[PDB]
Amino acid sequence: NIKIFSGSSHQDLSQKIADRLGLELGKVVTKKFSNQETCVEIGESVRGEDVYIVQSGCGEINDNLMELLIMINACKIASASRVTAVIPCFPYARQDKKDKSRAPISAKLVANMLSVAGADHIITMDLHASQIQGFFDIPVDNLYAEPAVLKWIRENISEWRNCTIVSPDAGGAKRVTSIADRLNVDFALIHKEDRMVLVGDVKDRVAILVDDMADTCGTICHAADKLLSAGATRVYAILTHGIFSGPAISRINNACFEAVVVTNTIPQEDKMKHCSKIQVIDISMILAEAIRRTHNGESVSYLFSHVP
Amino acid sequence: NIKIFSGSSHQDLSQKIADRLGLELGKVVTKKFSNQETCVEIGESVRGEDVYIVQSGCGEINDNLMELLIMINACKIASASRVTAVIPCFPYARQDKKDKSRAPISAKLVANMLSVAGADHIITMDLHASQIQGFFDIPVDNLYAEPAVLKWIRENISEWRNCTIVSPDAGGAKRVTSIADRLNVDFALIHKERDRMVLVGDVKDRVAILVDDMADTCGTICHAADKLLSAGATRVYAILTHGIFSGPAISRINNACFEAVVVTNTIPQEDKMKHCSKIQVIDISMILAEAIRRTHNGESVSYLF
Amino acid sequence: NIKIFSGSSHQDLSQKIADRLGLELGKVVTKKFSNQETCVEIGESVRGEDVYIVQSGCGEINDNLMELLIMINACKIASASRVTAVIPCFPYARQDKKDKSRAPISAKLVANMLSVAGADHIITMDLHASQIQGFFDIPVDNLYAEPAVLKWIRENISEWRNCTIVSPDAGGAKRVTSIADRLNVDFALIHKEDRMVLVGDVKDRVAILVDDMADTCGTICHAADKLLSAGATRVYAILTHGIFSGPAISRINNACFEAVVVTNTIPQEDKMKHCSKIQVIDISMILAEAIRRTHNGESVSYLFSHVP
Amino acid sequence: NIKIFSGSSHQDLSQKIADRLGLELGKVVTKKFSNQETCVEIGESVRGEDVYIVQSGCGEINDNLMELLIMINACKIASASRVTAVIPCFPYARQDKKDKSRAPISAKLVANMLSVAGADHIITMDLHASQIQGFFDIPVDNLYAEPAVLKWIRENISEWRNCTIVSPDAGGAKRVTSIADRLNVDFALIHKERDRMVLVGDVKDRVAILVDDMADTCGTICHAADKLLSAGATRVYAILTHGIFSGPAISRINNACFEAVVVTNTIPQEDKMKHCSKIQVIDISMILAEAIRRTHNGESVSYLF
Amino acid sequence: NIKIFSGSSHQDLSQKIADRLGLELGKVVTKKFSNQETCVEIGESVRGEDVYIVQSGCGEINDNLMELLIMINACKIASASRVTAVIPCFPYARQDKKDKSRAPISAKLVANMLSVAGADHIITMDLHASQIQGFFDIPVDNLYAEPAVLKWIRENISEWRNCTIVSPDAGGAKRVTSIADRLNVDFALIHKEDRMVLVGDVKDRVAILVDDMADTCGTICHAADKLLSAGATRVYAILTHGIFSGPAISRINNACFEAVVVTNTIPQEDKMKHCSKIQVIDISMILAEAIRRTHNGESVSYLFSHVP
Amino acid sequence: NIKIFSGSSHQDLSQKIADRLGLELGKVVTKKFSNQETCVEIGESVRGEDVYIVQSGCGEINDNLMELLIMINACKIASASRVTAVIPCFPYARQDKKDKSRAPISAKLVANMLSVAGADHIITMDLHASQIQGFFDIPVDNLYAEPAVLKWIRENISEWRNCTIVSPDAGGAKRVTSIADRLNVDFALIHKERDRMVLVGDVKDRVAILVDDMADTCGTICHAADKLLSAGATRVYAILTHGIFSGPAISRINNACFEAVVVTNTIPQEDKMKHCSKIQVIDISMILAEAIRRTHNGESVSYLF
Repeated sequence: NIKIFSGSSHQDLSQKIADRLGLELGKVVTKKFSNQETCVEIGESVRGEDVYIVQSGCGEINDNLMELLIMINACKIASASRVTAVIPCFPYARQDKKDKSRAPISAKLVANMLSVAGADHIITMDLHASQIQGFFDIPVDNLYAEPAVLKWIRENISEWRNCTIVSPDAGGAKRVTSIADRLNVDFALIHKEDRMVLVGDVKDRVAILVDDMADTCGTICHAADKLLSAGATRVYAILTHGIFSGPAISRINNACFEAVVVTNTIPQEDKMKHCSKIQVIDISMILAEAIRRTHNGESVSYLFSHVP
Repeated sequence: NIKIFSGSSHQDLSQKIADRLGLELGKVVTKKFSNQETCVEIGESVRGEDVYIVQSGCGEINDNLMELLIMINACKIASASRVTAVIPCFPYARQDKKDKSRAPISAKLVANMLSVAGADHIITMDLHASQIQGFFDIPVDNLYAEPAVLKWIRENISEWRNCTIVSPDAGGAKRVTSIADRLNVDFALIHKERDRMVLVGDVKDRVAILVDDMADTCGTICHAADKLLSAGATRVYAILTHGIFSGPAISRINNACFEAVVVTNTIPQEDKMKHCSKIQVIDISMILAEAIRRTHNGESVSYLF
Repeated sequence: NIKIFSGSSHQDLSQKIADRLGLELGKVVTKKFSNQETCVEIGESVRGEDVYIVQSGCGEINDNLMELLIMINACKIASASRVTAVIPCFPYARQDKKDKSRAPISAKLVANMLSVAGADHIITMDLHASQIQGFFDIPVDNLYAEPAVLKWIRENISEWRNCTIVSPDAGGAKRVTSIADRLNVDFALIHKEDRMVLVGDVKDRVAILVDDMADTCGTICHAADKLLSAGATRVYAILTHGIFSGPAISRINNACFEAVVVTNTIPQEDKMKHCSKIQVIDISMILAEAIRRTHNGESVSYLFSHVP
Repeated sequence: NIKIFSGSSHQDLSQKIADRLGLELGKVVTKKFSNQETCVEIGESVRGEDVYIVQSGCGEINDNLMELLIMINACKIASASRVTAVIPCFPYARQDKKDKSRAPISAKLVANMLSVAGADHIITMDLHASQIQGFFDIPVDNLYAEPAVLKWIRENISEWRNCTIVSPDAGGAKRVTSIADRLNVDFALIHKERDRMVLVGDVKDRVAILVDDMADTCGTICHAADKLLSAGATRVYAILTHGIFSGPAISRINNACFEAVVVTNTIPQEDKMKHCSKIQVIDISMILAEAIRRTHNGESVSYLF
Repeated sequence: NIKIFSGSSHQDLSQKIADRLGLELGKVVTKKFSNQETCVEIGESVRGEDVYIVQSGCGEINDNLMELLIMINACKIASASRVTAVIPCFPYARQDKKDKSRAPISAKLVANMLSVAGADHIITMDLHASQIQGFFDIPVDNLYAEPAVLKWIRENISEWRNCTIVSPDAGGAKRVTSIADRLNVDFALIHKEDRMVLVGDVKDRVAILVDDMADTCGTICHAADKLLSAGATRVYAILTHGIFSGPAISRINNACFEAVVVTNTIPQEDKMKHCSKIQVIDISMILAEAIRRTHNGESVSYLFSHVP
Repeated sequence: NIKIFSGSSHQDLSQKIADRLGLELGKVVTKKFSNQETCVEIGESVRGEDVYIVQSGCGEINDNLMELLIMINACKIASASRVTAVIPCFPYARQDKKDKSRAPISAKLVANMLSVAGADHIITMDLHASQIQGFFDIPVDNLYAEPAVLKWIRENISEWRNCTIVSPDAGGAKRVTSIADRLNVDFALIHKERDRMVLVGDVKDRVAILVDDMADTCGTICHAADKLLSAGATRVYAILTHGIFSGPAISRINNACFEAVVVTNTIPQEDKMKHCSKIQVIDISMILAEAIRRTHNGESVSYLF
């Protein structure tokens, strides 16, 4: 009685997941107006069924978020037994603190919206800040791409046993030290003051910039120069979420990266056509597995240190 | 004590409102990220103030709604005393029932999002359906453009004394009969066979005034006009409180036989009017300004009805 | 594990439903005081069971509503797995807007009361206004009597292919056009200003007044005269909810109706004894079916265009 | 700023309260539909006001509760600043526990209905059980008639100095011992074998004063009186704060040997007193008026205890 | 899919329950800081499982309450299907009214805390005041020790058919009359004014002081003297909850009780070592049974008048 | 209108705050039952007042939290106008994420308990993580000790102009770089191999200032100091905003090479300082007093940041 639906026309990721579960994506009649006012219609009964809605990758974040909330609403009032929002890349995740300003904690607002819309459970990957799980009261499964990253590293970087994992900023210290300790290698950190300061040993070593996401890439691009100027043999950047908006693709093609690796939490096909340094790690099996485990009441923690 | 902020670049309506109240719009820094991720930042203290946020009138409904929600939230966690959302045109108002389908009741979702965002009060105009008020637990003041529309009809159509108020569809019956009744004239309604349109009511040799709460692509209201002409209507006018003139609208009305198309200021019309001469806008900023002033001073708002 | 209970002594409708489900109504010890203070006692365990409570027809709306809420409360604190309020005719449904006055939206208050009492699901028929579903957050199944009305029409009115469906008021335009389009006949509308205005073709045709409910019947009675004065061959009135209070039965016996048809969402037996123009459409099978579908997680939409 | 409205035709208590506060009762149109469907309509603006709704005292508990709820809701969506429900006699207060059965905790249901209706504060008198206060999350002020009862006992029973306060049943023990203690006298309690009544305590050759929070049919309090006589009670009085004298009550007390039956103004007694001479009512309107005035002015209400 | 966990190191009662259910207590990694800041870690998946958490007996009520809430929180966000708080002796139960003072109704606060923590159901024994069930909205099963007390009485007191059940205070009138009527014996009540007044017949009879709990025991000890001074042959005290704090054990050893009986809702082993008048009624089977019934959706009312 | 109450016997901080505001602490009777069952009783009326409850600083975190919750609840059901919890050190702040385990997010539990207890506003200092603010729906003002720490560094360390701010672990990076940046100096971070500690950053021949939001047993900060010395640090200082010096802390710092250990007044330090000479406390009562005064008067609190 499992039912999986896709956000928009970006069946992409959602279709891979459905395939891995031996299912077809459920039918959804969609109509979009001038004003981008989204009207959705669930094309099949979900009464008494375990529903999973996978968010699109359309690019327009507000349209995608509303579409998601609207679909959650529709399934809930259509008597679904349970509705789970599968959100690979959590919207407004970066806006999770006030940081000495009269700003909104939009990530909390989003969590509240998902809650009132009718979400009973959230499945996501690499929340920008683990504390975001505390923005909900409903259970959240925060999947890590770490296992998949450690594996990609050991298989694609010959010098991995002597590389350095580097955080592009101060906040990612924990993330990198965790990966460095697992691989038993060094770590380093970059801190932007407009000037970057690097601490840690990278000389004559392969440097691997690791972060949860990359958007305009101004930061990772500048970190790469800094790393090379410090004596790094070559530089890689591995982000789980590849937003790559604005001049990102332009900055990547010009940067000194050996390669830029990201998962497919966000559609990457079009970006790859204009950027060859980009390589993608498919995380559909991890999302597919978490969904199947959630449905069967089986252990999902198994995926935090294991590549299905 | 009172503070008024505006959403998006849209400030025409917002500025009109602040002026009428003798105030300047609150300062707010708005940076739109990559994927249009909305970033807002209240530029001044609202601690303990009676805050009013006037919704943007900038086409993209989802960006507008998110910015409004984010602004409400920022003010609330900034210890504002009270936050009122002033929403001339309630987003997703049309999606207010299932209509025999597994559809969302999006207008209730929106009501819930505004509530959890921290809105203490809502001020809107001509809700697509009065019942939408019940979608909230917080107070909602639903202002009407009817008085102004009535007044415009009497002062612009010489034959209004014996005109016919026509509803573009079955659902607008209550709206047109309310107006026809106030003016003491005939009403008629059109329905698309479920397609061919059918007309019930007397419009032969008399001015036909199409009335509807809103019109987007204007395909419905335009086709209704033809029917009205074929039915022997002298001239056909069209009055919409919310003019969401998108897509083919801008041209459809020109190519249409409308003697004129009247809409309110609830949504920015300057851009359109340029490419459309027969459009006339009724300014409702004064009505909204008065509602805010009364809401703040605890004065009666019903009088504006 | 389905359990069905009846509101009060009006086992009537609730017993037909239980019979159709092959069940007996659950035991309920009831005690009513002077002040009509209702004390209820569930006479059997409902722990872990799917409960359905059918509202009475006692006539005293406030007593019935409280009794319903009290029973919902009792089952919920008695650990029922789920409690569904089966409310054929929704209380205070007409009070669903302010309509330019400082009035209560009692229909919303009622929905909130049902929610805090512990209702997890609502099953009702022909809500006065579809928007009422939005007064709840829990799922609502709003059954239509339309299929049963269209069927009664085709079977009891010879001239149905040439009749006119008429709305007694402005608000019922949608309802009638929907029925007219399905039958492929005309529609007409009556609007009261103290004077009625009729628009639409009814001359030399059978006119069928269709509405969701009839109370004092002053309106439908006056609409019938109006229709005949306009050249209608004869007039019928089909309401799903037959309140028939005050001088209704007197006004019906004197009116020019060929017949007045209503469903049994409200007990009609006593009214029929004093009014022979009244005929009843039994909707117990529709309620019974919706309940069985809800329980089995099967499609209830099937009943929106199909007579079980 | 302060506004007082009354429920149902009952206005005796409501009018007494408004008078003591130097106010007139708010205007409210009340049309009772067919099946007694309650229709209410606030006749004036309450926007930003401190509204107090005094419950009806008109027998039908469910109609009364619905009218009270509907009134609270109307005021709340009318932007009232605050809504306090003044409920002398809390409906369904007796149904406040399961008592080893699959029964409703109706008093908690009622508390929840009042809350979701929008009540911000409750003012009541002698809750059947103090714990009922915990059924709300909003503030509840539970006034007591004890001081007034005490005062009436001392000024009406010459032998009060050595009288016995008796509880009609096991559950009223705490209530009677509290009074007996204040007056410095004996207490006794009666219990129906679960039936024959048993009496524990000394009442022989002394006035017996039956005390109970409420009495409906008076079958319990009347039988208790006989027992008290058989036990050698000089004379037997009966003091109830809530006199819901329904059914056989009106006559049972007459035919009873009560030297008198004292009740408060929490429920309309004029009608009954007519057919019953030995009934005496303690007016509590002043107590309620003072609670409202203090609630509004932020003054101490506990002093009234 | 039933999972039972214990509050703290006091596996005691919780282990007996688990044994009776044929289960082992679930694994829980616990770490306690200086400040008694409790950090818990569920050592096994509870995803999709029916969870029961039994509160400790550690003695420090606030530490136990927090630990309980924290464990409820952990299981809820760990996706448990349902979480039930099994609380033998409800915390702050006595603080359930204002009683003419500006005091907190802590029992209500506790119920709210248990609710927001994530409790879906409460199982407890002899709530100080039945009204406490109304402090929650989630279902509460309030088990009675009465059946076990009536049984202990008939089996350990030869003169039980001619004894007197006595309430140590005014509030316990109902409790005792209920037990007296079941046994068909007399009842009596004690009321403290600093002076106790007794009403009821105890002369030449065995007096049994019955109450829900005993703490410092100053009250029951003074009631015993009073009873003997009134002509009682001997005195027993049966409390369901034996807090026995402060000088309780000292006051019991000196008092004139034939014996003081309590259930094991609270660990009694250490207290027994210093007090031989104390005897314990094991109520683990009742808690075990209520849990098994709750899980299987079977009747728990069966335990209100029956000793499993 | 404003009332300030204190929790537990702790009143040092509370008294300092009331003094700065020209007020006396509200009266509250506190009886601790048997199993430490917390019993509180507001000794005066708070009806309609702006109540502020300053958390106890008495070691036992669970007793303190319960007393705070019980006090909030008592005031709320006593009709207080508004209840603000002033919590210098947010309990369970460290338990704010699952960290890849089936662990509680205790800090969110606490936030929820405070909310349901009736807290309308929270005032705290240096939340272990800014995100904790999002655990509430009610407003939270997170004050910072940074300005005061900065000021203390400049006025007590002669070599501060070229000192190195060091973080005891990976998680404190953002905190130290923020300070190092304000002072225009170097930062360094230490990490325990997951064990041996690693150090990244330049501390050779220069004063090392260990900065952390809090320190309990001081095992982490003490070991970090050794490392710093071995790395060639001139002298090593330690600055903690919350000094929960429990267990071995009191001695570990003495035996440590700290040139000094600076902590704020958020937790009682008098007792400890006695057995530790190198401890210096920065008083933050003025910062809290100002936050309360501004919160009450609707004045800007952000200025204190």
